[PDB]
Amino acid sequence: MLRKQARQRRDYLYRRALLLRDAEIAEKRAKLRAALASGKPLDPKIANDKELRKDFDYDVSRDIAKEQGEIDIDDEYSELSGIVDPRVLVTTSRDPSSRLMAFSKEIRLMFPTAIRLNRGNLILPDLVMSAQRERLSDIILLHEHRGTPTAITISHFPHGPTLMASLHNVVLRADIPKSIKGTVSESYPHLIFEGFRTPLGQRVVKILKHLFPPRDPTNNAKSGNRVITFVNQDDCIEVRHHVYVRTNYNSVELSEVGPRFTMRPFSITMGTLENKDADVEWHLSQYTRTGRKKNYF
Amino acid sequence: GTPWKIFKNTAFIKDMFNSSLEIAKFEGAAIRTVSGIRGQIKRALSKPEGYFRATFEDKILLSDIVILKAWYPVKPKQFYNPATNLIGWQSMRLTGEIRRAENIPTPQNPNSTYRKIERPERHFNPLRVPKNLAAELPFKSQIVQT
Amino acid sequence: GSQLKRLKASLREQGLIGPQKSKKQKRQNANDQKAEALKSIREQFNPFQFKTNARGPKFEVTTNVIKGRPELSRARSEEKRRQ
Amino acid sequence: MSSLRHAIQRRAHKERAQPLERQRLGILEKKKDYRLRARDYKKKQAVLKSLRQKAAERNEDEFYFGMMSRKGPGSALTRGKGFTGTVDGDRGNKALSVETVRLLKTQD
Amino acid sequence: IEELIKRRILAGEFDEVLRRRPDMFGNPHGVRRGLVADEKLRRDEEEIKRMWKEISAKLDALSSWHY
Amino acid sequence: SLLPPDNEVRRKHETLLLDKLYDMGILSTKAKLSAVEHNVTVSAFARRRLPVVMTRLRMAETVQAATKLIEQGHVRVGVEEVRDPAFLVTRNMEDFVTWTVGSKIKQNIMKYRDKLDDF
RNA sequence: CGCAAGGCUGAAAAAUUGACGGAAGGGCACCACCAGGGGUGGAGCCUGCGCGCGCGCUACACUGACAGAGCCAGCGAGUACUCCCUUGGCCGAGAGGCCCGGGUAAACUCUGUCGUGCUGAGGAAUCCCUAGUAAGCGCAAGUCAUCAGCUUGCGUUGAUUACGUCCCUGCCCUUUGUACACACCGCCCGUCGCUACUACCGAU
Repeated sequence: MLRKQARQRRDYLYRRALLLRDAEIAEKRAKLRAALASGKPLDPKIANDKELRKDFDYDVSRDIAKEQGEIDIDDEYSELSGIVDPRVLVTTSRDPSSRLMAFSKEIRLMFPTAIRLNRGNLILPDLVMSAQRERLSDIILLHEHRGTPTAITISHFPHGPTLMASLHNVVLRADIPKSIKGTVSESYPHLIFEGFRTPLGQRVVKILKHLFPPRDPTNNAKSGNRVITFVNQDDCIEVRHHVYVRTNYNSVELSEVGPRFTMRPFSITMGTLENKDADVEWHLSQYTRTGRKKNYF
Repeated sequence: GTPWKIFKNTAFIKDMFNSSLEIAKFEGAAIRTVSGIRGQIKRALSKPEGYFRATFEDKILLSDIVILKAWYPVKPKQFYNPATNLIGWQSMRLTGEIRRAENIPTPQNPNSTYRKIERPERHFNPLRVPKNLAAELPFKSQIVQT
Repeated sequence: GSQLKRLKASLREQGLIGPQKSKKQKRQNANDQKAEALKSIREQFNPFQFKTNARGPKFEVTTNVIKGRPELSRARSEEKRRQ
Repeated sequence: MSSLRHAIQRRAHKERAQPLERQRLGILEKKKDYRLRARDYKKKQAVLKSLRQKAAERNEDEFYFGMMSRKGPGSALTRGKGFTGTVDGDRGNKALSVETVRLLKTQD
Repeated sequence: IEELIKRRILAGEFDEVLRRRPDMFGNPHGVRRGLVADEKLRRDEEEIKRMWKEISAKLDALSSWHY
Repeated sequence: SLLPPDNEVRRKHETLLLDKLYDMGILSTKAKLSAVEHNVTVSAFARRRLPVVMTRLRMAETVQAATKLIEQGHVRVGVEEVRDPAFLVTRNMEDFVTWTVGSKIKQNIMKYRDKLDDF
């Protein structure tokens, strides 16, 4: 099994590098197809390449399929997108506190298909090993400061990305009394994402919305009574968890049911939780000059 | 200030502030090493009063000096002599004439006067591979040491 | 119970969400308050606006539970710093 | 340009030294010495990251023919207290037969 | 944030990934499994189907039925 | 290629052909038909053979030694011993080619690593 | 540069597809039952959140103290690491450097010496927990966010009791679809809307 995970990760990295070179060529081939249909004259370096024309005659059709959106990009999520229900386990750090364990339970209840695991004495490579051995889609690690959580680590499996984020303004479910709160409904939640516009924003949108099981698309625009909101300002994604009734065709009553975060991501690594030496995709550039001026996501 | 304990990035810095009130005022400030390592004041330290934790860019050394560059405003003085020469006037002297008259030497700091620095050639230690990694890596790249 | 179920039950009690009444049922309603109760509903079913303890009081004394509003307090303090 | 600058424009700015109350701690590391320190650390970490990749992606069933003429790195249990991960090499000495040692001892 | 949630819910647009059919490729119409010139282009398409049947049989037999 | 570019059966059989060749390990990408133009190659088949793929997996040192070892019969692919040095190892059986049960080559590797368990 | 760029005005629907339920039957849950375990809550310290609240930390004796004997880990190597500040004296024209004072485990096992002695294990509640899990123990690191009033790893020792049931509290779903043989079941129920037609009532 382990040889298959290593081999498939190496094949994925090689295919991504080949896609970089092929994109450098296919930016030139899309000018030849647009000039053929519209008749505007093109560059001589493009029109006088015999290899480009000879291979263009075979590779028209994938460019047309990408224009129509009929195919999907080579990704770690596009293999099993809406086919499998993504199972995900939430774990603490090594010796958790009682409020960290209740918070772990609360963000377990945020996902309708998640499970929680007691860490105890569990070495982190064997944690990764057991996740790949039970075909989990995601793990989420939690770190507390002193009864208040300060970091999440959302890792996608078998070889997918980590998003490590630091938590702020955490208001737990376990602070309000049982007369006012109650047992959270476990229905498949709607999701809304607000303010993600860069390709890095669509990356974090993908690795956050593939944590939830896929919604049945027959009548999802009106059915379902539970929503989860990820909205970012100043690249600190703030998340709420509401439950709603549609009290009229023009009005809706919301009710806050879950914990509130404003998590800020500081590391997105193309590689799982065990790989400390995985190649990072983005990291929070503090101690640079304009790293506080520039806004990502 | 001066480093007190130095970890990989977070160093504790001692001889800069006098109290946690002053550190709480200067929380988040851009601290800097003489070498060029940037950093940020993170948190006041409890048990030695006046120290703090500052997370730097890379590892600083105990020989380094950690500076914070603030900008203090200076107001000019509101003095005005008229040079009424036909009547007579008192002329305020210069600092050199004042020092030569009332016999006080000019302030000179020996830590401020420039010196020649004897730099030895920096030689670093060889690579120290750990035992478990050096026993786990394969045959074509195994380390051979007699 | 759930927050969804108790929200639906309280809105059915306040008559905001129930079945589509006929004109005769509206005649009965015009033959025989609700905003004052909707304010309490929108305060009770959004409990994260204010800070509460879960345990209740440590020692019960009987003599004749919102303990603070962090959102309103932070906005008030930021207005003081703006001024 | 370079002709539109005086000699006082060209004059070098001197470097301050470590304070004399603190000279026992060593030299005051400035940008040049820091660049040397950072280059050496980035080089050593690059070699160690490549060694960790090579130790992770290792076939457990690999078979070179030098394995029949080399002693492996072993483990701490098999080797003992004298266990480094380095494969031991030969110093050139060899176990010497009795006729040649008879010749050498007659010479001595 | 609350008004953003109310606007999305009312004019309901949700960014959840939707459950797609696992056989959208081979069965694009989604038929139910129970009781139930251009001729040049059709001849070319049938020739490609015949060629692919032969070539897929050869490639599976050459990989020795691991496919 | 000779089909028109917006054709459904052209697109479906392009994806089928590229997925089949990438699953057999001949092509290294599954997103270009020019790979089947000038990258499918008898050398690509011949390097998906067994002694070359175990030379790449470093089960042997050279393709000559690998052909000698799989003629002497130390190598199984999966669960069955393989005596034919032309068995084309696909991309998901390159994870299952390993030594046989009572192999002297396996005893040599374990004796080098000092893990020779005689049980 | 041109259009946008002229105020019956003065803040707080759709529906033959819709709105809300009920009854029966299933599935699941240490936010449920059942059996146990463990926190917090009592005293002190303090981060944090808004004097209060918890989260950690410490003290509180049979599981004792003293003296011996023996025997066990794993992660950890950037010419790099240092706990203060001072009484004196040395060599110091002067700045400093010296010297002398003051403030690779724990555990475990075995063998002896003494014997409960301000020398007292936390109420109502509330929360969490089902196997290398709860709980004890130390060692190491400090990785661009968080974290020294601590954080995260790493090894060591390692149980009791459930592992059934939807009876309580709930959550999800069936009563439409999504496949065909055997085999089984056999028109779930209410209050309204909307549409089509039919006739009625009374002003214009």
